[PDB]
Amino acid sequence: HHHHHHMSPNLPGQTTVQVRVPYRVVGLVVGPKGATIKRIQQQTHTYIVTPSRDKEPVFEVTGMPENVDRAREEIEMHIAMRTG
RNA sequence: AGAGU
Ligand code: NI
Repeated sequence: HHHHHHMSPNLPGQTTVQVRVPYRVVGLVVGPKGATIKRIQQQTHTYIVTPSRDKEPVFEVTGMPENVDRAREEIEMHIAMRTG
């Protein structure tokens, strides 16, 4: 069995934080062709991994702690703006 | 309203 990813150690000073969302809004956070979550990464200077379709709906957000926190808030605000 | 070789 093969795949096309691997697990990498963070650079020193960079943390990875698990951002859980409701199951029904994973696709909403990603957006079409990733447009929403690519924008959040670009705006917050973070690296984000979308959960697998068959796993818990937890994004992993990697970067400086202050940037990761901003990305977390961007994800939560995007959800809230669309779901109230 | 699911992007990544
Ligand atoms: Ni392959």
